Amino acid sequence: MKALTARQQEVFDLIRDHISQTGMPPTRAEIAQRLGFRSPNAAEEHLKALARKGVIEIVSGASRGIRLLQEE
Repeated sequence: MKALTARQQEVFDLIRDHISQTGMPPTRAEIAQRLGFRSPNAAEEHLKALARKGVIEIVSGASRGIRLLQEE
């Protein structure tokens, strides 16, 4: 079940692409640099809506720590 809007679906793919092309999961400023979000306050809104749907787990403490629940 990948039932997502196109801007949320590209934020989910940036979790997989920063792991596969470097090694670490992305911050809200790294989400803003590839997609074009005007500040980290707009990049966090799709990141928390993906967790409310049940597809990604964000750690409360370390800024680069996002485990994907759906897909892998």
